[PDB]
Amino acid sequence: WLIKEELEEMLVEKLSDLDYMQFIRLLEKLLTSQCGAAEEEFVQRFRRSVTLESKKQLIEPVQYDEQGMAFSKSEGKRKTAKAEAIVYKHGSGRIKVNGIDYQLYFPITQDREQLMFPFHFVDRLGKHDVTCTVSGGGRSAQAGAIRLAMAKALCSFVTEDEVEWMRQAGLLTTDPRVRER
Amino acid sequence: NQIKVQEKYVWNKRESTEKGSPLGEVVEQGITRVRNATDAVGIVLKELKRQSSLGMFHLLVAVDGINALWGRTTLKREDKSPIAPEELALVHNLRKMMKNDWHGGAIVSALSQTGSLFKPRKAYLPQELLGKEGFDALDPFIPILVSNYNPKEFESCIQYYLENNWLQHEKAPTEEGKKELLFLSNANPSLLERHCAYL
Ligand SMILES: Nc1nc2c(ncn2[C@@H]2O[C@H](COP(=O)(O)OP(=O)(O)O)[C@@H](O)[C@H]2O)c(=O)[nH]1
Repeated sequence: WLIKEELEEMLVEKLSDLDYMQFIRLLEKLLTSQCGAAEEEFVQRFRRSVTLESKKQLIEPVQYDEQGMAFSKSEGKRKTAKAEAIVYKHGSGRIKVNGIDYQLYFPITQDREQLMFPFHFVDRLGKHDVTCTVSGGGRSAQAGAIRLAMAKALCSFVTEDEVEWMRQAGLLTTDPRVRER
Repeated sequence: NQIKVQEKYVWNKRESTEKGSPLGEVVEQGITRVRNATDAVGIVLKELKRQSSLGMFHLLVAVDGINALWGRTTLKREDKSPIAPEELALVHNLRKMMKNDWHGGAIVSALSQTGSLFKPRKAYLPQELLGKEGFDALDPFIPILVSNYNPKEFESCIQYYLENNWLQHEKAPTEEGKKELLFLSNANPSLLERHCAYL
């Protein structure tokens, strides 16, 4: 709804709280009735836009390799670890970390669960191939960076609703917590 | 009792094994007096490599973690100096069995980085684990690759564990749990067994 101060600006007249409330009540009553054309553009005169839609994750464009296979590349960062992942549209669930199989690059089960989290959240385990390169940081930081990179690359092959579900699950947000001086 | 020695072996001035005695006696002398245990092992090998050539019996030499023989040891002298594998009689006599200078049997071996000395965790190929000396010793040889479970083997192993009621989590018998186990183990038998152990 149009806030009091900008209503004053539109009217070029100072007005109180109670008369603003009365005007808003009348506008709501007009909305409740079967408003026709002139009515709802009249109301739209007094309704601003909430341009804070945070569903603005940038879907990476789909690229094609020389073999004609579709894929998407993305980046991620966790502490000092930085990862870049390529997710293929079709695959058998093979993840290659620095040219090494993920169960060999990540002996600890926690990191493997972190690498699971993105694909499992959207029910496509075993349906994609991942080729990622990670550098810097430690075991957990590298695992988190790779998770973020794979989620951001996997956003391309899922629906917008699934992208939003991943966003609400925290799979597409960079973790800003780092060591403090 | 069927296998018999062809030489007089002298354990000490008082005790000796005469020619024609059963091999078990030698084994007993190694089991009763540990002082002559290592000497008793080599004799056995010396006999088994020889008699098998005559055709008395078929011999199998199954050495697991064979890469230890031509590597390094973590055993020290009293002067804190390193000891080479060839300076051990037990290791020295077992190398003679790996050479293909005898017939009437087969030599089967398996590599292992688990428990290996001075090897990185991800080294599994023959040359990397054996070393130049080990490869030269075993060469020529037939390598056989052992890989992770294929989908059929993975499904059958999980069905075996389920038939033994070894997966107690309610989501394990379902399909989503099977996908999660497959991903977490990547079909590796050992990782799958360890994960299923505590579920
Ligand atoms: N106590 C004892 N051990 C023996 C005797 N003969 C052979 N051995 C052991 O059995 C093993 C047989 O290996 P061998 O053919 O003799 O090779 P070599 O050590 O270089 O001479 C030897 O390494 C000895 O340790 C013996 O007459 N008395």
